Amino acid sequence: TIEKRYDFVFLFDVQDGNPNGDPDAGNLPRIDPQTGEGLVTDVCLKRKVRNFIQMTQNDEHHDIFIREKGILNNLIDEAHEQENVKGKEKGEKTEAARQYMCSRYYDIRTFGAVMTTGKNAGQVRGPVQLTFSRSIDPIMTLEHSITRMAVTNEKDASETGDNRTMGRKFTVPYGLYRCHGFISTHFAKQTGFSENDLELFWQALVNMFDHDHSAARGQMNARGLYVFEHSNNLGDAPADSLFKRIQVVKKDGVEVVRSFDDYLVSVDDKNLEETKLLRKLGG
Amino acid sequence: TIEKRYDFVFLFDVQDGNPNGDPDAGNLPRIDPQTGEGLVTDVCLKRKVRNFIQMTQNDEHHDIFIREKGILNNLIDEAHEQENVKGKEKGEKTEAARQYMCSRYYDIRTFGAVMTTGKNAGQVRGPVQLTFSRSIDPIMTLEHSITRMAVTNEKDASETGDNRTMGRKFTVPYGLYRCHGFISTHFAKQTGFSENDLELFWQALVNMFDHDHSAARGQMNARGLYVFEHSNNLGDAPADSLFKRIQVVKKDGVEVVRSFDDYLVSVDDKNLEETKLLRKLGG
Amino acid sequence: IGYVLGRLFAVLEKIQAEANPGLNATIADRYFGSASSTPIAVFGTLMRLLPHHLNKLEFEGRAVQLQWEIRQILEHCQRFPNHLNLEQQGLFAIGYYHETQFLFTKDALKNLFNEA
Amino acid sequence: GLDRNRQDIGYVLGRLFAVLEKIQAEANPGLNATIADRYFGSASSTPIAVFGTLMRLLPHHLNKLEFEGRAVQLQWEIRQILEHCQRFPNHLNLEQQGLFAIGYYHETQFLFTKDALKNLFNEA
Amino acid sequence: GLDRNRQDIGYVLGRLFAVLEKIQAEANPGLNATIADRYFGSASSTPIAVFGTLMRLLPHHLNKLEFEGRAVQLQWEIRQILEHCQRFPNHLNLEQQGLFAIGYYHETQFLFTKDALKNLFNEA
Amino acid sequence: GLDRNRQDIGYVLGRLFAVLEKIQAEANPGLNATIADRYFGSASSTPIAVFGTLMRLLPHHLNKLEFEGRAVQLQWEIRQILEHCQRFPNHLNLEQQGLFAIGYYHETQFLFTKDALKNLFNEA
RNA sequence: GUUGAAACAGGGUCAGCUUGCCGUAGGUGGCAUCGCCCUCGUC
DNA sequence: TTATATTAATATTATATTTA
Repeated sequence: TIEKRYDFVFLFDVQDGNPNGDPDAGNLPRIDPQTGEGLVTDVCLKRKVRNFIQMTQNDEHHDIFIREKGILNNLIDEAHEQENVKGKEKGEKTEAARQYMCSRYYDIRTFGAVMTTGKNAGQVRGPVQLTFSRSIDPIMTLEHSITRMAVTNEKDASETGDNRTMGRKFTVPYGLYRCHGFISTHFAKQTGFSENDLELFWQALVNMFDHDHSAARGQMNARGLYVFEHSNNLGDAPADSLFKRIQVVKKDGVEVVRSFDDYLVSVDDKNLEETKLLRKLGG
Repeated sequence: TIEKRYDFVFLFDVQDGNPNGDPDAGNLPRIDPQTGEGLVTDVCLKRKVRNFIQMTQNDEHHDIFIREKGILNNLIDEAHEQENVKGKEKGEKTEAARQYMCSRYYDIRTFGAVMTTGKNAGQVRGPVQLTFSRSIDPIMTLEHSITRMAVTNEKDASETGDNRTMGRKFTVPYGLYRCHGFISTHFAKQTGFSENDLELFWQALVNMFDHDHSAARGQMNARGLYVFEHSNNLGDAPADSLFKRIQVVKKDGVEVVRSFDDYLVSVDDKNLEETKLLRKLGG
Repeated sequence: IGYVLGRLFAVLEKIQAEANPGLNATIADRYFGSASSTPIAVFGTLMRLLPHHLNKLEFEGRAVQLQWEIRQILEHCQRFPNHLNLEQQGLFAIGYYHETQFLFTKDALKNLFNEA
Repeated sequence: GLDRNRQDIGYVLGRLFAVLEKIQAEANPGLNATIADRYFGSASSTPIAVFGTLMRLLPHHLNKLEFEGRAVQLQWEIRQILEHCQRFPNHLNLEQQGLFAIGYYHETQFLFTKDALKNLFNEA
Repeated sequence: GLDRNRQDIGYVLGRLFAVLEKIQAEANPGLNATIADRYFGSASSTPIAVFGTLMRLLPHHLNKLEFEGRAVQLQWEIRQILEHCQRFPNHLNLEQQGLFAIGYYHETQFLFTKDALKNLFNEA
Repeated sequence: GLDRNRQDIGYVLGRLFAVLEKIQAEANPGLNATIADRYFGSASSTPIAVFGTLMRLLPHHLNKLEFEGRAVQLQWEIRQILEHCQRFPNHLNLEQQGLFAIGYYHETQFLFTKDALKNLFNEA
């Protein structure tokens, strides 16, 4: 497990694409409406970190609690087919199952997982908690209407031969989403989330967009990962008094941004060294 | 499947024509609003690739999800008439159909396909992921009003002494669109997108504009295809730090661009030689 | 500002379901979760789908009628709100069902249109 | 239900697009793809994209208007709208995103309310 | 709703085209194809194309103006506009693309507001 | 709004034509067809065509100027303009095409701004 | 001043734990600004 | 479950700055 508590600011941008479509809103990117600023669910970045770990690790102790044919109760019931089939006395059977699901699944060891579901595998909080990613500036979701020269089931096929299903491609012409995240040590103790799993997570945060590309994402990058590693298991400083050190603003004279070169990411590591490290992992 | 993660800057210009008709929400060349920079949807270039492969391969294992007569669920329910007729147990039946139409459709191997439509046949992540091609400099769309010596409909307004239907031919006087694209080996594992499929894709990006010509789009060319072949399945370096290598600017004193000779495509392969191969395929 | 946007969503989805009879993702199934609770997130984009849906209505007069009533609906709307209070997402739902059973009334839209 | 003096750039552009399509749909009422059907998607989001071309395209509709005074009627309210539009915004704000649709349908109502434009013009 | 000192080349050219068509439409009010109907499409996009020819064409409209002082009225505001136009831009920027239509209708309003030009001229 | 040192041959010729017509319209203010009305069309496009004849025609206007010092006033700025005109271009470039109209109306403003020419002359 | 009195809802308890909106799709295909018009009549 | 056909549509404004 980790013995420091981390608070990271993960600035990641989208250049021409849908960082996180709101299923509630067609697929147009999640947006803080009353401020227009974009949003990328914590589960979205946790997903791309999951995809990254499923991509790179390819080994047990770093599984992902996983992709489509991922009936989660199947994995959970795999936990109950272990050393704790009977020997763990239903009360703490779920706790031994938690320890397992944490051992095997880096998803569970790192983020949590609601695995109370099948042969109940407990309820892991997850040391790593990304927040929602609110873009620094209002994403100007472009909603590029596109075309397809093909249709789907011959019920929407044209009354003439000209099949087409134009459809819509929402893109953020640029948004520098800013995801605050918290590696909580107290729950790293619960899941066994180690500094190895944490370095995996930092690699995952930096490289989670180089690999999770879509026609939807267009181009997303990890514009910076400033990790505040506290000395204590506790917090040396309040988390937001740290996150205000990573002040990301649109630069001097940009009406609204179109690239990371339109944002100044001023990092204020001036006095945090009270007892505490700031490591600029990503930027 | 491919084993090296390609990230390519695909610069393509339009000498005088409508690069990507336009938003369909409008039809003047797809622009980025703020910058006025033209956009060409990733799906537009993907269609140029699709048309190139469709004309070139004319082959099984390279079909396309074709043009007008392109009811996609026809081609998907065709996938449920193979070795996986039904014996593939709906869970993995969709995966077997997905593998079948990866193998069969170069389209799907190369670019994904939302095949979860007919007899649901999985979704393909599309190893090759072009992004929205955005022109280096604001495309100065000319919007040439043209005429027709012939009215289309025998409407009320097909009047006595002349049948004319003025109409408008939007055209980019010149614009060097830049298409960052990403070829992910992890998602080429899921389609069988092969090194030969990828050589076909490069041949497509280079030669696909010489074949998809039109009155609307005018003359449009592949001005550069600078691929970065990462040494490994993962990212040898963050994609954008590689796309910054292919820095495209207007030349010294050209206020406005008229041709590729108005664009310094500065390319520095200085330190990518670490483990990247800058394969300048297209220029 | 919640009820009239519920009506707006009802007419929008009626127009879509009138344009595409068999839809797999009506703008309900696709935009409702955020048109009910977050109208600027959606109704700024539902109503770009709207001209196309009206275009696709096989009876262009029906398109005119439905566009007329969405004009009437939206005349009560001065701005899509950033977020709909819990009070009004109930209105949105009530407004949605009110307007959608108004549209699926015998001649209600044809009548209301004809008295203008 | 039309704030003719709203000054909300989304709302004034929606009004402007409503009158633009009113003119197009009075220029030739039998029209396959009105500018709602072909331009609205970006007029609501990228007003600079179309609204330039929408007004290449506007004087020709004003010509095609059969009732030559009706052209003055509609052009006058285009000007009334455009007093409130100091610039076609590059990208319509999200508030303004929705207010464009608001404006389209508010001004479309104002145009299809019987005497409103012909009246309101005569008080100018 | 007219920023007479906007300096936005699109907006000043729109104003200039508005007064140019005002003169043409006061030169001969009965006019099949005003310069809006024949020139606006490029005046809004390619000001060098027309605006040269628009001012071959302008002194002749100023002559055809029945009220010889009205010609001075309108020529004066052409000059007022053209102080803000250091050059007819080759291609109007997209911002300027839209601002040309803005200028056309802003200045057209300013011309069709009753006393505005005759007043504003008399403060010069 | 006048770049007296622009050196853009279209702009300096526009300025030159503006002062030429200023002199003609001060020579005899009651004038049916000023050189704008008869020469501008080519002065803006074919400066060699007219601008030769415009200056056959110029000293006679300077004579007809009632205020004999006003003739010096205007001739001086003709010379100020023509320092920037190394040659009347055969055909005005298209950029220069538009800049001629720019110059006409810039210099026309400069002449019809009250004290400008009489002042600016007195700093020479 | 002989006649319903007195009277607690208390004390307190994270709704949590977490979950890609997705995979992706040409705006197309194309359309003459045209047909034509003394700068004149003359000093 | 139902329902499923076109509203509105006729002119704003319009008279000279500068000139030692």
